[PDB]
Amino acid sequence: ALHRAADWAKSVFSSAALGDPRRTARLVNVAAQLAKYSGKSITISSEGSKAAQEGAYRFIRNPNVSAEAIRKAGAMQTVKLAQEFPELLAIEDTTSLSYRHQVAEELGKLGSIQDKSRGWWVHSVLLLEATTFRTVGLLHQEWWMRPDDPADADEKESGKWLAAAATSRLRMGSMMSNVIAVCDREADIHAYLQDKLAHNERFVVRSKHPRKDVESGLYLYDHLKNQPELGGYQISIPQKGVVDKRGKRKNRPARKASLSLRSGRITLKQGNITLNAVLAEEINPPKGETPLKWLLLTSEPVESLAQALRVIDIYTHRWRIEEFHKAWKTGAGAERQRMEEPDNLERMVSILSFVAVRLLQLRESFTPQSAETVLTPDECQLLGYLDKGKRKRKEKAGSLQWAYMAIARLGGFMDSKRTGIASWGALWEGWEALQSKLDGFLAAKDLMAQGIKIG
Amino acid sequence: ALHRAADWAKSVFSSAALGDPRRTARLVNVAAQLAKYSGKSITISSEGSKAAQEGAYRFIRNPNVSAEAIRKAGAMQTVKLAQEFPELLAIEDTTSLSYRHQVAEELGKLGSIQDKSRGWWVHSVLLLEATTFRTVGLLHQEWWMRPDDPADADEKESGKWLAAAATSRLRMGSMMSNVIAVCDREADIHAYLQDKLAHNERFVVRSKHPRKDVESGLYLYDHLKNQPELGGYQISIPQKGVVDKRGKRKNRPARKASLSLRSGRITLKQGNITLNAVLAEEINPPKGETPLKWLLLTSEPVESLAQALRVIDIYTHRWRIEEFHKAWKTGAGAERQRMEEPDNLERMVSILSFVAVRLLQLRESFTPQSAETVLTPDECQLLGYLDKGKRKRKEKAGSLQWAYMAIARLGGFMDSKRTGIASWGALWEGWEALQSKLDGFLAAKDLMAQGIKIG
DNA sequence: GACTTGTGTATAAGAGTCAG
DNA sequence: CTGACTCTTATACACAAGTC
DNA sequence: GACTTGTGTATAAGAGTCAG
DNA sequence: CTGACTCTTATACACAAGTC
Ligand SMILES: [Mg+2]
Ligand SMILES: [Mg+2]
Ligand SMILES: [Mn+2]
Ligand SMILES: [Mn+2]
Repeated sequence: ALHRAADWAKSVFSSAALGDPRRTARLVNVAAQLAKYSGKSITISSEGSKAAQEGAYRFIRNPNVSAEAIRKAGAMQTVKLAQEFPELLAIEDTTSLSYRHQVAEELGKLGSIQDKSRGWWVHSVLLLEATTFRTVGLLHQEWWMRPDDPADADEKESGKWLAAAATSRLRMGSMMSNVIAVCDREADIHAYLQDKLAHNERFVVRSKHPRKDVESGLYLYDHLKNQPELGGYQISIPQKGVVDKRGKRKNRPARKASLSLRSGRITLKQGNITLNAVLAEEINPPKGETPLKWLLLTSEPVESLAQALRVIDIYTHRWRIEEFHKAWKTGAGAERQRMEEPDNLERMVSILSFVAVRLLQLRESFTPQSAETVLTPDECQLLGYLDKGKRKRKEKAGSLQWAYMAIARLGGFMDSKRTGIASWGALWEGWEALQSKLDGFLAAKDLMAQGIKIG
Repeated sequence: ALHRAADWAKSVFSSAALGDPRRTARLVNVAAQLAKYSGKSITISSEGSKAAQEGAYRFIRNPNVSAEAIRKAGAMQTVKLAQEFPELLAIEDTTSLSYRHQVAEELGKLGSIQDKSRGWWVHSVLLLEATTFRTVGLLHQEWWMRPDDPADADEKESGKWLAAAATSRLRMGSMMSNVIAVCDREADIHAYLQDKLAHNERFVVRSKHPRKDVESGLYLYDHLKNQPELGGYQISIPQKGVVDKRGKRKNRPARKASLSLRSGRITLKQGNITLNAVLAEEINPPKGETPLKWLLLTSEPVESLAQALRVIDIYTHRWRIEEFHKAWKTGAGAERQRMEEPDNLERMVSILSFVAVRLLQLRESFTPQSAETVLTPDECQLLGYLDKGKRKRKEKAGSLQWAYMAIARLGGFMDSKRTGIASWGALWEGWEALQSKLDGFLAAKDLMAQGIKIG
């Protein structure tokens, strides 16, 4: 009702095994305040409390605080929630956290050896429920700093995927069985496939490298090309401006893409490992843009067309992780931090990752009931007042649908492409507004409740 | 009361000679909404009105709209206000407006010929009342695009200073007499001095180039060095982190600087032009940092120590223009714009310059009475509620002083250096907050005024 | 039980940014 | 160009709250 | 007076950003 | 890497409001 950020924070970080209750408690607080003011400074998040501000700073630079522990705590929570769903998607990818202030020096390599920007590489596992594909939470994160000299690396970077699974398993436990891992072409690694199968784990992986199907003695593509057409499907590709490494700008006009779909069993040369596969390829593609084509490898069934489309769907949700990445930087301000020591920075940013998720969830919580499912009478009331005269017939006077647009519109949303879809950032903006105005709504209340003249 | 941004905009742009009342009217509106949401997008400034949004866009890309005219309009206003003061300072400097999106191509050179960032050079005159040094307004702006090939320039860039004066004069008219021009070492131009004197205009200019004093046959410095010590003064130099062109970071610790002061009449070689001068030089400077030293040239009296300190003071206010520059970019979002054509962009940014000023004024309006001088009972009321328990004894319960900190604190302000001074951006943030919450304060009012249950 | 550790409150300053 | 701040880190006191 | 021009409302899309 | 949007610019209708 009155205290979400706070509730949220407790939910997520209540189990932090910090080595002192005080810590865990601070954590929740910090988390809370940060969340409340997603994207803003510790300072601003402190609402003027010096005590808070000092608490927060102290926390992140607290040498007894383990970021791992922090991350683990929030993850645990993910597991917990996961308990409620029968099929889960475990998205997995790597991103970077880049800094160029003094501390960057103490950080890892990201580009060239003389590159001023440095920091961490973080491989994450983001969980979704496979039914409506909503975001459940972070399940894992492996942060690391890349040595300037590759010979200085103890383990190949490529073992992350494997590192991830193991942690997943450990963490999910018996629930692993309901988890499907989704990864981009970079995970096209034999050892990887192999390891998953070994464990009887499920997955969807995009194919990067040509491989042979022992059975047919052909390359996956070629073999799949020969399979019968299960059907196909179509996608709307949206307009956009594009840029290249050289900075050449061009228009990528919208279009409708038609894809052929085929699937089959295959056996890879190496472990002589058998698995299913799917191939979606665009038909009569436009001479300009590049042909859409996905070849995926999975544990999942691919026989009929429904099955194979399920597969396509699953993978299509991989992008959610890219949204998470951006939600953590641009959104939560991961890269906007300027802590002066690697550990302080890491501790801070680790908390920000949970905020990133939340931001994502926020919209989901407004996506397809009556508004008061979600909102409170006063907010609901205010919202209504604020939205006075902007509602469209389409939106039931007072539904959850209404709510979302209303908040979106408070957010600045104007449906420029008329898709009716608002970015998570717009929604966050609207929510923020709503809660800000509410303050005054409730201020007044309190006054006139204690019998006081407004004017 | 209820509509400042709007009032403000009318004040400033009501005379725009746009060639159609509709235009001027749009202008005011646009201005208004932008101001209301200083720093934010047209879109967000549109509060959901499509009509507004479209009005705004249309305006800035309106080929019948003259930016000059826009700028002139707002300036006129400055003149008007200037009427109320006996001594004015006319700050003058050049800045750049830098873009790197497609349009940049159609823009001017700013750095190297292969530099992706391009745009305009803008030389401005910013007026202040010389009594409390508050900001009055923009008096002039000369925008221009620098050719890749210098031989392609019709007029030296250096004639700006002269271009400025002429426009000032024209504009100030008979009031020029009460105007003192303040400029950095770059205006150390003979023709410049000469032109001012020719007109009997007053000024304060920092000396860049060594020159001879005919009378003494010595260099200004040397001659001044020989003058008797009028006294001196001291300045508190604040701590700060510093960076160089190479990116080497260092700490510039705080310190108290002691300056010797001397003044005198001189006559420059060239027009055999006589004028006064002042020399402030730091005594027993710290081996590290560089010695503070200013040699200034003026029309003003410099004989006694009071007179010369007045001079120092005047020049010390030159920095206000640097604040204005930043208020226009970072603040108002000048460089955040992404109009796709030079004129659209210029029209937009021209309006933003007035917003920049306002931002500056905002704090001034809270600087050293009772709060309700400035605020309204409801805001005043809300503010109070919001500030409940943060006020310090120092601040009278309910004064203008109180108001400023209260708003500053809403702004995120925490007095990290305990100077008690809040940036203009913090204050803007607090004001924005206040007005945002007010909305809800007043929402509720309206409800319960029409007899309606809040909850 | 003996020995740290966090809080809230104060005071101070190094580090970083965007403006020169 | 004689800046003007915010964000980050730090320390002390008197007590509170934790750990081993 | 005859001939443009802005508004508000609709529909469409190119341009730009940060994430790959 | 099979994106997901926002900011900017554009056009039409039916009228309103301006200019020469
Ligand atoms: Mg360090
Ligand atoms: Mg162009
Ligand atoms: Mn300057
Ligand atoms: Mn990625």
